[PDB]
Amino acid sequence: VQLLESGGGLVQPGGSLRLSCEASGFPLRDYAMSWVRQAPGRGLQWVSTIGGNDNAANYADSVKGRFTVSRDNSKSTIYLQMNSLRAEDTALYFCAKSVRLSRPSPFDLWGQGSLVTVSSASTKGPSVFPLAPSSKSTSGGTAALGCLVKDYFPEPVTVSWNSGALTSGVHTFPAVLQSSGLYSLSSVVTVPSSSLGTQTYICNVNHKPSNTKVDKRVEPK
Amino acid sequence: EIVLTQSPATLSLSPGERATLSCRASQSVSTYLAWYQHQPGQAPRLLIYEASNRATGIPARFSGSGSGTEFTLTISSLEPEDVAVYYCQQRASWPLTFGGGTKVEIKRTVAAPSVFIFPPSDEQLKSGTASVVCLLNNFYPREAKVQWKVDNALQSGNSQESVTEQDSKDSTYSLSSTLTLSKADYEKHKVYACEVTHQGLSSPVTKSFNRG
Repeated sequence: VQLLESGGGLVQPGGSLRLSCEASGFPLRDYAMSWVRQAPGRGLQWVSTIGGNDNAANYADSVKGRFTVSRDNSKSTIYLQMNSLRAEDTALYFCAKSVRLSRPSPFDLWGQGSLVTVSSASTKGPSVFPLAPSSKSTSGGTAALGCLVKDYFPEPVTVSWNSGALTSGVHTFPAVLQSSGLYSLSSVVTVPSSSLGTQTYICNVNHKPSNTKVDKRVEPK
Repeated sequence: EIVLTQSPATLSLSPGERATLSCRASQSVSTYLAWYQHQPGQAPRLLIYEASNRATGIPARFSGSGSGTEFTLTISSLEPEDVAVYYCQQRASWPLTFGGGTKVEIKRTVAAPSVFIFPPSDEQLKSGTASVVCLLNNFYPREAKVQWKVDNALQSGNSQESVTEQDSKDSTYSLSSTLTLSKADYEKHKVYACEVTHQGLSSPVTKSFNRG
Protein backbone atom coordinates (compact mmCIF):
# COMPACT_ATOMS: atom_id res chain seq x y z
CA VAL A 1 0.00 0.00 0.00
CA GLN A 2 1.18 3.50 -0.84
CA LEU A 3 0.13 7.14 -0.70
CA LEU A 4 1.72 9.09 -3.58
CA GLU A 5 1.69 12.86 -3.21
CA SER A 6 2.11 15.53 -5.87
CA GLY A 7 1.79 19.28 -6.28
CA GLY A 8 4.47 20.73 -4.02
CA GLY A 9 6.78 23.58 -4.87
CA LEU A 10 7.16 27.35 -4.81
CA VAL A 11 4.14 29.62 -4.63
CA GLN A 12 3.82 33.38 -4.22
CA PRO A 13 2.35 34.76 -0.99
CA GLY A 14 -1.33 35.38 -1.65
CA GLY A 15 -1.31 32.56 -4.23
CA SER A 16 -3.17 29.26 -4.54
CA LEU A 17 -1.78 25.72 -4.82
CA ARG A 18 -3.40 22.27 -4.93
CA LEU A 19 -1.89 19.15 -3.40
CA SER A 20 -3.03 15.67 -4.33
CA CYS A 21 -2.55 12.26 -2.76
CA GLU A 22 -3.17 9.09 -4.77
CA ALA A 23 -3.89 5.77 -3.06
CA SER A 24 -2.55 2.48 -4.36
CA GLY A 25 -3.10 -0.96 -2.97
CA PHE A 26 -6.23 -0.16 -0.94
CA PRO A 27 -9.74 1.24 -1.70
CA LEU A 28 -9.78 4.94 -0.92
CA ARG A 29 -13.57 4.99 -0.47
CA ASP A 30 -13.23 2.81 2.68
CA TYR A 31 -11.20 5.27 4.81
CA ALA A 32 -11.14 8.81 6.17
CA MET A 33 -8.20 10.80 4.79
CA SER A 34 -6.28 13.71 6.30
CA TRP A 35 -3.62 16.37 5.74
CA VAL A 36 -0.95 17.00 8.41
CA ARG A 37 1.91 19.49 8.01
CA GLN A 38 5.35 20.13 9.52
CA ALA A 39 6.72 23.67 9.33
CA PRO A 40 10.52 23.99 9.32
CA GLY A 41 11.98 23.21 12.73
CA ARG A 42 8.56 22.57 14.27
CA GLY A 43 6.31 19.61 14.96
CA LEU A 44 3.24 18.04 13.41
CA GLN A 45 0.00 20.00 12.88
CA TRP A 46 -3.33 18.60 11.70
CA VAL A 47 -4.78 20.66 8.81
CA SER A 48 -7.95 18.92 7.57
CA THR A 49 -9.86 15.66 7.32
CA ILE A 50 -12.37 14.35 4.77
CA GLY A 51 -14.65 11.40 5.53
CA GLY A 52 -16.40 9.16 3.04
CA ASN A 53 -18.47 11.89 1.37
CA ASP A 54 -17.16 15.23 0.08
CA ASN A 55 -19.38 17.09 2.52
CA ALA A 56 -17.82 15.47 5.63
CA ALA A 57 -14.91 17.90 6.07
CA ASN A 58 -13.20 19.29 9.18
CA TYR A 59 -10.54 22.02 9.33
CA ALA A 60 -8.02 23.69 11.58
CA ASP A 61 -9.33 27.13 12.54
CA SER A 62 -6.43 28.89 10.81
CA VAL A 63 -7.27 27.40 7.40
CA LYS A 64 -11.10 27.53 7.48
CA GLY A 65 -12.40 29.60 4.58
CA ARG A 66 -9.02 29.39 2.77
CA PHE A 67 -8.38 25.67 2.26
CA THR A 68 -10.81 23.01 0.99
CA VAL A 69 -10.27 19.26 1.32
CA SER A 70 -12.04 16.92 -1.09
CA ARG A 71 -11.95 13.46 -2.65
CA ASP A 72 -12.52 11.70 -5.95
CA ASN A 73 -13.02 8.03 -5.11
CA SER A 74 -13.19 7.16 -8.83
CA LYS A 75 -9.58 8.39 -9.25
CA SER A 76 -8.46 7.14 -5.79
CA THR A 77 -7.27 10.67 -5.01
CA ILE A 78 -7.59 13.21 -2.17
CA TYR A 79 -7.01 16.93 -2.71
CA LEU A 80 -6.12 19.99 -0.66
CA GLN A 81 -6.91 23.23 -2.53
CA MET A 82 -5.17 26.12 -0.77
CA ASN A 83 -5.69 29.86 -1.18
CA SER A 84 -4.32 33.10 0.25
CA LEU A 85 -1.06 31.50 1.27
CA ARG A 86 1.34 33.14 3.71
CA ALA A 87 4.82 32.38 5.02
CA GLU A 88 3.29 30.57 8.03
CA ASP A 89 1.93 28.04 5.53
CA THR A 90 5.43 26.99 4.37
CA ALA A 91 5.72 23.35 5.41
CA LEU A 92 6.12 19.71 4.48
CA TYR A 93 2.53 18.53 3.86
CA PHE A 94 1.67 14.87 4.51
CA CYS A 95 -1.50 13.03 3.54
CA ALA A 96 -2.52 10.37 6.04
CA LYS A 97 -4.97 7.48 5.94
CA SER A 98 -7.18 6.49 8.86
CA VAL A 99 -7.65 2.93 10.03
CA ARG A 100 -11.37 3.43 9.36
CA LEU A 101 -14.07 5.51 7.64
CA SER A 102 -16.02 6.83 10.64
CA ARG A 103 -13.11 8.25 12.67
CA PRO A 104 -10.17 10.31 11.40
CA SER A 105 -7.29 8.44 13.10
CA PRO A 106 -5.13 6.61 14.09
CA PHE A 107 -3.15 7.40 10.96
CA ASP A 108 -1.79 4.05 9.84
CA LEU A 109 -0.27 5.11 6.50
CA TRP A 110 1.41 8.41 5.58
CA GLY A 111 2.64 9.87 2.31
CA GLN A 112 6.25 10.92 1.85
CA GLY A 113 5.49 14.61 2.14
CA SER A 114 5.39 17.45 -0.37
CA LEU A 115 7.24 20.69 0.44
CA VAL A 116 5.28 23.89 -0.14
CA THR A 117 7.45 27.06 -0.05
CA VAL A 118 5.52 30.32 0.19
CA SER A 119 7.87 33.03 -1.04
CA SER A 120 8.25 35.94 -3.46
CA ALA A 121 11.83 34.98 -4.33
CA SER A 122 12.58 33.62 -7.80
CA THR A 123 13.47 30.02 -8.63
CA LYS A 124 17.17 29.43 -9.18
CA GLY A 125 18.92 26.22 -10.19
CA PRO A 126 22.20 25.14 -8.58
CA SER A 127 25.75 25.05 -9.91
CA VAL A 128 27.47 21.71 -9.29
CA PHE A 129 31.20 21.51 -8.50
CA PRO A 130 33.41 18.48 -7.77
CA LEU A 131 34.98 17.76 -4.39
CA ALA A 132 37.89 15.82 -5.87
CA PRO A 133 39.60 12.94 -4.04
CA SER A 134 43.29 13.08 -3.18
CA SER A 135 45.19 10.66 -5.46
CA LYS A 136 48.87 11.00 -4.52
CA SER A 137 51.72 8.78 -3.36
CA THR A 138 51.09 10.18 0.12
CA SER A 139 47.34 9.91 0.77
CA GLY A 140 45.52 7.17 2.69
CA GLY A 141 43.72 3.91 1.90
CA THR A 142 40.25 5.48 2.02
CA ALA A 143 39.38 8.35 -0.30
CA ALA A 144 36.66 10.93 0.19
CA LEU A 145 34.97 12.68 -2.73
CA GLY A 146 31.81 14.61 -3.32
CA CYS A 147 29.79 17.26 -5.11
CA LEU A 148 29.13 20.81 -3.95
CA VAL A 149 25.61 21.95 -4.91
CA LYS A 150 25.65 25.75 -4.63
CA ASP A 151 23.21 28.65 -4.95
CA TYR A 152 19.67 27.34 -5.49
CA PHE A 153 16.15 28.28 -4.43
CA PRO A 154 13.80 26.87 -3.17
CA GLU A 155 14.44 23.57 -1.47
CA PRO A 156 14.69 20.69 -2.16
CA VAL A 157 17.62 19.19 -4.03
CA THR A 158 18.14 15.42 -4.24
CA VAL A 159 21.47 13.71 -4.90
CA SER A 160 22.34 10.13 -5.92
CA TRP A 161 25.65 8.53 -6.89
CA ASN A 162 26.20 6.41 -9.99
CA SER A 163 22.46 6.55 -10.73
CA GLY A 164 21.74 4.87 -7.41
CA ALA A 165 24.25 2.02 -7.65
CA LEU A 166 26.37 3.60 -4.90
CA THR A 167 24.67 4.09 -1.52
CA SER A 168 27.05 2.79 1.15
CA GLY A 169 29.12 5.52 2.75
CA VAL A 170 27.16 8.37 1.16
CA HIS A 171 26.30 11.42 3.27
CA THR A 172 24.15 14.17 1.79
CA PHE A 173 24.24 17.14 4.15
CA PRO A 174 21.23 19.27 5.10
CA ALA A 175 21.25 22.49 3.12
CA VAL A 176 22.42 25.75 4.69
CA LEU A 177 20.85 29.10 3.93
CA GLN A 178 23.53 31.55 2.81
CA SER A 179 23.62 35.30 3.39
CA SER A 180 22.57 35.68 -0.25
CA GLY A 181 19.19 34.04 0.37
CA LEU A 182 20.20 30.98 -1.65
CA TYR A 183 20.76 27.43 -0.38
CA SER A 184 23.88 25.28 -0.70
CA LEU A 185 24.72 21.71 0.28
CA SER A 186 27.35 19.04 -0.33
CA SER A 187 27.09 15.26 -0.88
CA VAL A 188 30.15 13.12 -0.06
CA VAL A 189 31.09 9.44 -0.17
CA THR A 190 34.10 7.44 1.02
CA VAL A 191 35.54 4.73 -1.25
CA PRO A 192 38.71 2.56 -1.46
CA SER A 193 41.69 4.50 -2.80
CA SER A 194 42.50 1.49 -4.95
CA SER A 195 39.23 2.07 -6.80
CA LEU A 196 39.95 5.61 -7.98
CA GLY A 197 41.74 4.63 -11.20
CA THR A 198 39.27 1.83 -11.93
CA GLN A 199 35.81 3.08 -11.00
CA THR A 200 33.90 6.09 -12.27
CA TYR A 201 32.11 8.24 -9.69
CA ILE A 202 29.23 10.45 -10.86
CA CYS A 203 26.87 12.48 -8.69
CA ASN A 204 23.31 12.84 -10.02
CA VAL A 205 21.79 16.16 -8.91
CA ASN A 206 18.10 17.02 -9.38
CA HIS A 207 16.41 20.33 -8.56
CA LYS A 208 12.85 19.98 -9.76
CA PRO A 209 11.65 23.59 -9.22
CA SER A 210 14.18 24.59 -11.92
CA ASN A 211 14.03 21.42 -14.09
CA THR A 212 17.75 21.07 -13.40
CA LYS A 213 19.24 17.58 -13.77
CA VAL A 214 23.02 17.39 -13.59
CA ASP A 215 25.42 14.44 -13.77
CA LYS A 216 28.91 15.51 -12.67
CA ARG A 217 31.94 13.24 -12.92
CA VAL A 218 34.28 13.51 -9.93
CA GLU A 219 37.87 12.44 -10.64
CA PRO A 220 41.25 12.91 -8.93
CA LYS A 221 43.56 15.78 -9.92
CA GLU B 1 -8.02 22.62 21.89
CA ILE B 2 -6.73 19.72 23.97
CA VAL B 3 -3.05 20.53 24.54
CA LEU B 4 -0.59 17.59 24.66
CA THR B 5 2.69 18.19 26.50
CA GLN B 6 5.54 15.75 26.04
CA SER B 7 8.56 15.27 28.29
CA PRO B 8 11.49 15.12 28.31
CA ALA B 9 12.01 17.19 25.13
CA THR B 10 15.22 15.26 24.44
CA LEU B 11 16.47 11.86 25.66
CA SER B 12 19.94 10.39 25.09
CA LEU B 13 20.46 6.74 26.04
CA SER B 14 22.64 3.84 24.87
CA PRO B 15 21.50 0.76 22.91
CA GLY B 16 20.02 -1.80 25.27
CA GLU B 17 18.67 0.76 27.72
CA ARG B 18 15.00 1.23 28.60
CA ALA B 19 13.42 4.51 27.44
CA THR B 20 10.26 6.00 29.02
CA LEU B 21 8.52 8.88 27.18
CA SER B 22 5.68 10.92 28.71
CA CYS B 23 2.59 12.64 27.24
CA ARG B 24 0.23 14.74 29.38
CA ALA B 25 -3.14 16.06 28.21
CA SER B 26 -4.79 19.28 29.37
CA GLN B 27 -8.12 17.45 29.83
CA SER B 28 -9.09 13.82 29.61
CA VAL B 29 -8.81 12.05 26.27
CA SER B 30 -9.92 8.68 27.71
CA THR B 31 -7.83 6.17 25.73
CA TYR B 32 -8.11 8.09 22.41
CA LEU B 33 -4.32 8.52 22.16
CA ALA B 34 -1.83 7.28 19.58
CA TRP B 35 1.96 7.37 19.22
CA TYR B 36 4.03 7.98 16.04
CA GLN B 37 7.73 7.60 15.21
CA HIS B 38 9.30 10.06 12.80
CA GLN B 39 12.77 9.14 11.57
CA PRO B 40 14.64 11.82 9.65
CA GLY B 41 12.99 12.50 6.32
CA GLN B 42 10.91 9.33 6.26
CA ALA B 43 7.17 9.21 6.57
CA PRO B 44 5.80 9.05 10.14
CA ARG B 45 4.91 5.55 11.40
CA LEU B 46 2.11 4.48 13.74
CA LEU B 47 3.45 2.63 16.79
CA ILE B 48 0.61 2.49 19.36
CA TYR B 49 -3.10 3.31 19.25
CA GLU B 50 -5.95 3.41 21.78
CA ALA B 51 -3.19 4.20 24.34
CA SER B 52 -1.97 0.61 24.66
CA ASN B 53 -2.53 -1.35 21.41
CA ARG B 54 0.61 -2.16 19.38
CA ALA B 55 0.16 -1.57 15.65
CA THR B 56 0.69 -4.38 13.16
CA GLY B 57 4.28 -5.01 12.24
CA ILE B 58 5.73 -2.93 15.11
CA PRO B 59 8.47 -4.62 17.20
CA ALA B 60 7.54 -5.96 20.62
CA ARG B 61 9.98 -3.63 22.37
CA PHE B 62 7.46 -0.79 21.84
CA SER B 63 4.58 -0.56 24.33
CA GLY B 64 2.13 2.09 25.50
CA SER B 65 0.20 2.68 28.69
CA GLY B 66 -2.06 5.21 30.37
CA SER B 67 -5.48 6.82 30.27
CA GLY B 68 -7.18 10.11 31.02
CA THR B 69 -4.47 12.76 31.09
CA GLU B 70 -1.25 10.74 31.52
CA PHE B 71 0.36 8.42 28.96
CA THR B 72 3.67 6.68 28.39
CA LEU B 73 5.51 5.18 25.42
CA THR B 74 8.16 2.63 26.43
CA ILE B 75 11.03 1.24 24.33
CA SER B 76 12.16 -1.69 26.48
CA SER B 77 15.63 -2.08 24.90
CA LEU B 78 16.79 0.62 22.52
CA GLU B 79 18.25 -0.17 19.10
CA PRO B 80 20.25 2.19 16.87
CA GLU B 81 17.35 2.32 14.37
CA ASP B 82 15.15 3.89 17.09
CA VAL B 83 16.74 7.31 16.58
CA ALA B 84 13.70 9.48 15.83
CA VAL B 85 11.29 12.11 17.16
CA TYR B 86 8.26 10.48 18.83
CA TYR B 87 4.86 12.17 18.95
CA CYS B 88 1.60 11.57 20.78
CA GLN B 89 -1.75 12.53 19.23
CA GLN B 90 -5.35 12.65 20.50
CA ARG B 91 -8.62 11.98 18.68
CA ALA B 92 -11.02 12.71 21.57
CA SER B 93 -11.90 16.15 20.17
CA TRP B 94 -11.50 18.36 17.12
CA PRO B 95 -9.03 19.91 16.37
CA LEU B 96 -6.86 16.82 16.29
CA THR B 97 -3.67 17.68 18.18
CA PHE B 98 -0.12 16.37 18.57
CA GLY B 99 2.38 16.83 21.35
CA GLY B 100 5.59 18.69 20.66
CA GLY B 101 7.70 15.56 20.35
CA THR B 102 10.50 13.86 22.25
CA LYS B 103 13.76 13.60 20.30
CA VAL B 104 15.52 10.30 21.12
CA GLU B 105 19.30 10.28 20.57
CA ILE B 106 21.32 7.05 20.65
CA LYS B 107 24.37 7.38 22.94
CA ARG B 108 27.09 5.22 21.38
CA THR B 109 30.76 4.95 22.33
CA VAL B 110 33.28 7.64 21.37
CA ALA B 111 34.44 7.62 17.73
CA ALA B 112 36.99 10.15 16.43
CA PRO B 113 36.32 11.89 13.08
CA SER B 114 38.09 11.04 9.84
CA VAL B 115 39.07 14.49 8.50
CA PHE B 116 39.38 15.50 4.83
CA ILE B 117 39.97 18.86 3.15
CA PHE B 118 38.93 19.90 -0.34
CA PRO B 119 40.27 22.85 -2.38
CA PRO B 120 37.92 24.81 -4.64
CA SER B 121 37.58 23.39 -8.14
CA ASP B 122 39.00 25.28 -11.12
CA GLU B 123 35.47 25.44 -12.56
CA GLN B 124 34.17 27.34 -9.53
CA LEU B 125 37.06 29.83 -9.55
CA LYS B 126 35.88 30.93 -13.00
CA SER B 127 32.75 32.25 -11.24
CA GLY B 128 34.69 34.57 -8.93
CA THR B 129 34.09 32.65 -5.69
CA ALA B 130 36.07 29.95 -3.88
CA SER B 131 34.53 27.36 -1.55
CA VAL B 132 36.91 25.33 0.67
CA VAL B 133 35.33 22.33 2.38
CA CYS B 134 36.43 20.42 5.50
CA LEU B 135 34.69 17.08 6.17
CA LEU B 136 34.55 15.37 9.58
CA ASN B 137 33.29 11.85 8.83
CA ASN B 138 31.59 9.27 11.07
CA PHE B 139 32.14 10.49 14.64
CA TYR B 140 30.44 10.64 18.07
CA PRO B 141 29.54 12.73 20.08
CA ARG B 142 28.20 15.53 17.94
CA GLU B 143 30.19 18.35 19.57
CA ALA B 144 33.26 19.29 17.53
CA LYS B 145 35.36 22.44 17.12
CA VAL B 146 36.47 23.25 13.56
CA GLN B 147 38.89 26.14 13.01
CA TRP B 148 40.02 27.50 9.66
CA LYS B 149 43.49 29.02 9.20
CA VAL B 150 44.71 30.78 6.05
CA ASP B 151 48.47 31.40 6.04
CA ASN B 152 48.15 30.64 9.79
CA ALA B 153 45.58 33.42 10.37
CA LEU B 154 42.46 32.21 12.19
CA GLN B 155 39.31 32.92 10.17
CA SER B 156 36.06 34.23 11.66
CA GLY B 157 32.66 34.87 10.15
CA ASN B 158 33.24 33.34 6.71
CA SER B 159 32.31 29.69 7.25
CA GLN B 160 29.10 27.67 7.68
CA GLU B 161 28.62 24.18 9.12
CA SER B 162 26.14 21.42 8.41
CA VAL B 163 25.68 18.19 10.38
CA THR B 164 23.92 15.03 9.28
CA GLU B 165 21.25 13.30 11.29
CA GLN B 166 22.48 10.41 13.42
CA ASP B 167 23.06 7.30 11.28
CA SER B 168 20.39 4.66 11.87
CA LYS B 169 22.82 1.72 11.92
CA ASP B 170 26.04 3.00 13.60
CA SER B 171 24.73 6.12 15.37
CA THR B 172 27.53 8.41 14.16
CA TYR B 173 27.41 11.94 12.72
CA SER B 174 29.25 13.62 9.87
CA LEU B 175 29.89 17.35 9.64
CA SER B 176 30.93 19.78 6.93
CA SER B 177 32.47 23.24 7.31
CA THR B 178 32.57 25.40 4.17
CA LEU B 179 34.84 28.47 4.01
CA THR B 180 33.74 30.98 1.36
CA LEU B 181 36.18 33.53 -0.07
CA SER B 182 36.62 35.78 -3.08
CA LYS B 183 38.71 34.28 -5.86
CA ALA B 184 41.03 37.27 -5.44
CA ASP B 185 41.33 36.61 -1.69
CA TYR B 186 41.88 32.88 -2.31
CA GLU B 187 44.63 33.55 -4.87
CA LYS B 188 46.43 35.88 -2.43
CA HIS B 189 47.18 33.17 0.14
CA LYS B 190 48.97 29.84 0.07
CA VAL B 191 48.27 27.53 3.05
CA TYR B 192 44.69 26.46 3.82
CA ALA B 193 44.14 24.43 6.97
CA CYS B 194 41.22 22.98 8.92
CA GLU B 195 41.99 22.18 12.60
CA VAL B 196 39.62 19.78 14.38
CA THR B 197 39.13 19.34 18.14
CA HIS B 198 37.06 16.38 19.29
CA GLN B 199 36.68 14.23 22.41
CA GLY B 200 37.84 11.15 20.48
CA LEU B 201 41.16 12.77 19.57
CA SER B 202 43.90 12.97 22.18
CA SER B 203 45.13 16.21 20.53
CA PRO B 204 43.70 18.35 17.72
CA VAL B 205 44.22 17.16 14.14
CA THR B 206 44.96 19.46 11.22
CA LYS B 207 44.43 18.86 7.48
CA SER B 208 46.04 21.27 5.02
CA PHE B 209 46.82 22.00 1.39
CA ASN B 210 48.89 24.58 -0.43
CA ARG B 211 47.08 26.43 -3.22
CA GLY B 212 48.66 25.15 -6.42
